[PDB]
Amino acid sequence: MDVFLMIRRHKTTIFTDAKESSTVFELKRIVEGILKRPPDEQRLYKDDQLLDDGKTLGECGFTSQTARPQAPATVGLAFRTFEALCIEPFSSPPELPDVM
Amino acid sequence: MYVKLISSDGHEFIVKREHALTSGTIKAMLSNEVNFREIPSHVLSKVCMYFTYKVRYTNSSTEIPEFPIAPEIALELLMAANFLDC
Amino acid sequence: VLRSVNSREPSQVIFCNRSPRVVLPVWLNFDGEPQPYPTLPPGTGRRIHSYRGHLWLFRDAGTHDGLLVNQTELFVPSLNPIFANITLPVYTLKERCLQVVRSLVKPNYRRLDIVRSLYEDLEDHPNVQKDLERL
Ligand SMILES: CCOC(=O)c1cc(=O)oc2cc(O)ccc12
Repeated sequence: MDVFLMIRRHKTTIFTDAKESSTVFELKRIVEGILKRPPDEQRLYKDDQLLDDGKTLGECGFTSQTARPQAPATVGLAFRTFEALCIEPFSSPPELPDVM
Repeated sequence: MYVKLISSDGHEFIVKREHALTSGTIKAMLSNEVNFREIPSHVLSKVCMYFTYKVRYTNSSTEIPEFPIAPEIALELLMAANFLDC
Repeated sequence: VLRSVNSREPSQVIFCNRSPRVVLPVWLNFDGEPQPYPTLPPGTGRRIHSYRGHLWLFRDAGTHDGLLVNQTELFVPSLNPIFANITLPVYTLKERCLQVVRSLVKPNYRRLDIVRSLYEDLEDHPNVQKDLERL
């Protein structure tokens, strides 16, 4: 079963999917192919919690009906000592026009 | 194979290449990074969410859910979608 | 041209609304005129008595947005009941945006800050008669 994710670090945001049965380390292999960083220099997070390499995305709370295509779940990324988990927020939308 | 779509505020969105080829405009601006001077991150992130949404539910039999658009981003997303023809 | 065939052969149909919209069923009579039927709340179904060769299309009852039935625009009851699976289509991002903006701004359309061609897109509401000439 597919889960749809946003892997985010600093001002980087990767849109990808993975199997619910796939492991955290296997996600780091996906990140490795894109950002060219080995998994040992990678740290994956759900919100603030550090994720274990051997656990599957489903055990980590990334389920199909919470990681939707039109609303993907966020996986925090941190590079290596290790930096602190930093995710730059998106820009703020303007005020609603008077006609809305 | 991936491509980078950079918003106006520096945010870098890395999506699959075939997802970005959905928009005919983005294919032209690639023919591999693309900068969007007029699309902020709170609009381009929604655009990338639509790429996954379109590819997943096109030619699909399971019930299709509504693509959610907050009111505060509807006007900007409309101009971006009109420009990108997506 | 787009009209129902007066075959007088009954065909039992189940209108199945698998969409978050209020579905307005539209029967095309023997002169091509669109005839509206009672609406279906989201997720609700209805057993209707139609006929073979008859033409049905379904829209959003409030906004007349186009909807799919069995992954197509037109639904024709055949020989027996036949399931009429009404679902949302994969709207383009532009049309989906027009839908949301239309639902928030009163047809104050010109007061928005957009290009002039976007005002005409907002005013060009989805309409059954316009789509009939298209098909
Ligand atoms: C009124 C401020 O909003 C914009 O100017 C704008 C926002 C956006 O997200 O995408 C655009 C695409 C365009 O081609 C032209 C303009 C925009």
